[PDB]
Amino acid sequence: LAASLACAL
Repeated sequence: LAASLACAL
């Protein structure tokens, strides 16, 4: 989840 947020942004 954490990495997906960073990736998205």
